[PDB]
Amino acid sequence: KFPRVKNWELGSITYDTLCAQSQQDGPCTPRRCLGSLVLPRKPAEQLLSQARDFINQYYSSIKRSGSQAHEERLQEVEAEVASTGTYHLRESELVFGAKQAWRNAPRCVGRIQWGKLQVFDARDCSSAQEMFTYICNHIKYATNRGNLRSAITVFPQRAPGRGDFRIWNSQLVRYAGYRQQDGSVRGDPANVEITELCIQHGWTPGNGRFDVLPLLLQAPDEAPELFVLPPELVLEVPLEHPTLEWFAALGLRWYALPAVSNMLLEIGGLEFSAAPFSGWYMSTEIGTRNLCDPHRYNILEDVAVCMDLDTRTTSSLWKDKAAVEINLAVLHSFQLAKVTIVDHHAATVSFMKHLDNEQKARGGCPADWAWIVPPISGSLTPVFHQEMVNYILSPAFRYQPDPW
Amino acid sequence: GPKFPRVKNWELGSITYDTLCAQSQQDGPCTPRRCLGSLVLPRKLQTRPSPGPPPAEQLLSQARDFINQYYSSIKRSGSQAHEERLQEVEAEVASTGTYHLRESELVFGAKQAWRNAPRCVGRIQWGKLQVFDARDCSSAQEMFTYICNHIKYATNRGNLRSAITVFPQRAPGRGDFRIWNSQLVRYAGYRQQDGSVRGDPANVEITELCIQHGWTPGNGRFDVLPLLLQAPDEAPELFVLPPELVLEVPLEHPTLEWFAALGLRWYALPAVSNMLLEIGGLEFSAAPFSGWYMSTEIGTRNLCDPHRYNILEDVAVCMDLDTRTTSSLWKDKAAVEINLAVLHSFQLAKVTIVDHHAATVSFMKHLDNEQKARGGCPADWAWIVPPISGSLTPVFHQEMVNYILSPAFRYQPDPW
Ligand code: HEM
Ligand code: HEM
Ligand SMILES: N#Cc1ccc(CCNCc2ccc3ccc(N)nc3c2)cc1Cl
Ligand SMILES: N#Cc1ccc(CCNCc2ccc3ccc(N)nc3c2)cc1Cl
Ligand SMILES: C[C@H](O)[C@H](O)[C@H]1CNc2nc(N)[nH]c(=O)c2N1
Ligand SMILES: C[C@H](O)[C@H](O)[C@H]1CNc2nc(N)[nH]c(=O)c2N1
Ligand SMILES: [Cl-]
Ligand SMILES: [Cl-]
Ligand SMILES: [Zn+2]
Repeated sequence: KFPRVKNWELGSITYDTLCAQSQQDGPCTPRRCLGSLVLPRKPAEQLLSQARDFINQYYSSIKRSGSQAHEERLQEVEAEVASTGTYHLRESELVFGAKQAWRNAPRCVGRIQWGKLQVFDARDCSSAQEMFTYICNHIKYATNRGNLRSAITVFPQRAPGRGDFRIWNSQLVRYAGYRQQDGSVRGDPANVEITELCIQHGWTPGNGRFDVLPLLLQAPDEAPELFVLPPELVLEVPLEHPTLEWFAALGLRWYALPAVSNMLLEIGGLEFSAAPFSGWYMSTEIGTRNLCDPHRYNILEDVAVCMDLDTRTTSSLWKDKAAVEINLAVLHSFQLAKVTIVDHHAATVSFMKHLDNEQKARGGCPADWAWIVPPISGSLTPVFHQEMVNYILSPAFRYQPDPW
Repeated sequence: GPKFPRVKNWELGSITYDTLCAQSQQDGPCTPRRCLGSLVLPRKLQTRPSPGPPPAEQLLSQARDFINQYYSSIKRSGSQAHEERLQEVEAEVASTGTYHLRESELVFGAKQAWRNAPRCVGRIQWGKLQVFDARDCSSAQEMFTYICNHIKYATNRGNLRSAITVFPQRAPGRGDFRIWNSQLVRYAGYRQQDGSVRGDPANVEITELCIQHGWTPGNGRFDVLPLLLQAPDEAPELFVLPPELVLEVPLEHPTLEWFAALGLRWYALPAVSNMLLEIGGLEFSAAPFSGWYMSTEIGTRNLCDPHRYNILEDVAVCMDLDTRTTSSLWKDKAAVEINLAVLHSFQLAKVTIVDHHAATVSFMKHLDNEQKARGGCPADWAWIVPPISGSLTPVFHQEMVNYILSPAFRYQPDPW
């Protein structure tokens, strides 16, 4: 039947009725739960049914279901699909869809913000060069000298029997990973593949630890093109610690803008293979994951040794102590630099509020507990103690294969 | 490729397939439309105490399955002894509605239930379990003796030893053996005149029950509760554990000298007493078991949960942190020092304990052992990942597949 949803800190119970509006399958079955899997395993009226549902959402949202503006808009959509196998969205529909896709994203702890999203229509875009211009404009608007603003730029939708618009980079700002000869990696190991791809497309690589990568941009059925981001567009914060002077030394830095560019935005059955979006960072993404993950910069032992800790044994919690100072250095540095950032306590607190707003507005909120709970200090945050139901609502941000 | 769940580790980049989930005979809470893996007690993780016997062929099929598991585990699968055992069980169930386990079947079952528990990070140890057969027990008084014996053996003056005591199974038209308490050692929770709680809020209800059944209550933060033990069709009787049987560890910190003055302590033995042990369709409603603690259970959940002892702010204030802003990370700092104290104090007291790093590292090893042995390992990620320092442990980066195998430790309704 319905999921009874309990908060174990408060004893409060909700019932999620919004999940009944889900008509796309997640990975689980009654025989086995696969909720911890990062990625999924892998006519014209499926399209039509998806489109009417989106249009119905849209008019429900703006005061006017059943109105004949609703009825003829519906009628435009089948005429177009019946004739061409596809259709097109109006700008206001795209703006609404983009916001619903973020609202529906189970893994985002930042959805309290979901109605505040600058949407750039970049669907009149016929070249990699024009993509670059749009992206440069996205970054200038979003970065806003450190007062970050959420934004999405939407490039032309996929079309049958034509290649996709793609941004090859997973983010607009990424540090190069240089595979070294002897096993190791200089820079960000998460970016070895895209660094190599950049070099094979004629980029002159640096040899630093934090070299900003160029963008590879691809118009349909053309080779990707390389574009170096102008340094003045890419805001970076040098990392220092509020009390440990030696930390600043470490030569650590991170960029301001989390701008994800490899997800597919799906609205009413239409698919936008290139729709980069950005918000601002939660400090644990940088301080815990990007800098402390063993397969990332992996700096835990470095900091721990500078902190003069007992590396020899795990029960001294040297890892735990080191990680706390690194997260504090990230909070400190961003706040010093006047670059928007939110700590995981503030962030999960606002997500609890979002859940409550959502329960009231929709009768639920799809949420992926393993992603909502931060990577340090889990049970110290209120979301740890909150049961959640995970499901797929459309419009949706989806994963899609790397274009190479 | 393979039509089994593909399982990836994102630290190492390595891939496995779970074929063990194919032997799952029981549905979990999830459907293709909605994942409920974050619910603690979804009703598909709960049972119901039916006073009448199981429909004999539902019982028979579970029984046959377990007997096959047993003969497979001693590599006599298909043998004449195997086929004779099945026939014997079919006979027993036919004339009495139930059947009985041989001793070594009971031992195999108890270890398998542990081995199959998706929420236990301690499972590297699953082959080392002392099984106390107490299916002869016939009074609440005798349950007490069996429990004291268990506690003495398991505690072992701080050098802790995993053990389980198994009291008689559910029987057709006869009341259950039940332990009312949730653990053998629990601190009291006294609801206050002003609405707060002195002691452990987790235990308000069992405390009130002990009082109702005649216990004279104390009023400390760490009063050990009496046991409420229930023999078939008898009211629960009250038993007080002799204080010297209950090993406790006072908490101090290795460098923050004031920490000892908080007067915090915890008991050495985690002994869970309210779970149902299910083996081949047989139901052991009283089967308490114990291992030893992972330090985050004490340092993080029991002492720092807002609805538990909730000492975070207290410790943070002693540490002189900025508690009126989140971005100071005062909660994080306090939490580390409280875990350090738990680890340090147990270590000083020579009482077995394992930190969350060491625990999760051993669980990765357990996963690889089980990959080879059985083609998978049912694992509940949300419970396996520790409540602090999540991505700092190897298990965070390990995808897991969750499902119900039997023999199993299951939840059951409170006896009242
Ligand atoms: C405004 C501040 C925001 C914050 C603090 C925030 C926070 C987060 C965090 C911490 C994650 C987990 C990501 C990871 O661990 O890899 C996440 C995921 C996600 N976020 Fe947000 N976010 C923000 C804005 C946005 C915006 C503007 C969008 C889209 C318009 C968005 C869409 C998503 C999606 C689709 C995911 C899933 C990530 C994935 O599957 O890779 N977020 N968010
Ligand atoms: C040997 C040392 C052991 C360690 C370090 C250990 C560790 C843990 C931890 C940390 C949990 C999570 C509990 C929670 O967060 O509430 C757990 C759960 C569990 N353990 Fe183990 N454990 C050990 C031994 C055992 C033994 C001996 C048994 C039974 C024979 C067992 C059966 C279970 C079961 C069934 C759960 C699920 C908890 C639940 O569903 O409520 N464990 N263990
Ligand atoms: N394959 C794969 C894969 C798939 C997903 C991921 C997670 C990447 N998510 C990054 C992300 C996405 C959206 C965000 C929105 C806001 C924000 N502050 N950070 C985000 C960070 C990582 C990998 Cl390696
Ligand atoms: N309702 C409910 C509910 C359901 C489950 C739980 C979890 C209790 N888990 C306790 C436990 C069980 C076995 C253990 C084995 C070893 C160990 N160190 N700790 C354990 C701790 C708590 C509640 Cl309140
Ligand atoms: C295996 C596991 O599901 C995987 O590492 C997930 C867990 N939770 C996460 N949570 C966030 N926010 N980001 C992540 O990348 C992950 N990774
Ligand atoms: C709501 C959520 O399921 C609940 O807080 C869970 C999360 N993970 C857990 N993990 C462990 N080991 N123990 C727990 O009690 C819980 N509680
Ligand atoms: Cl926020
Ligand atoms: Cl262990
Ligand atoms: Zn699931």
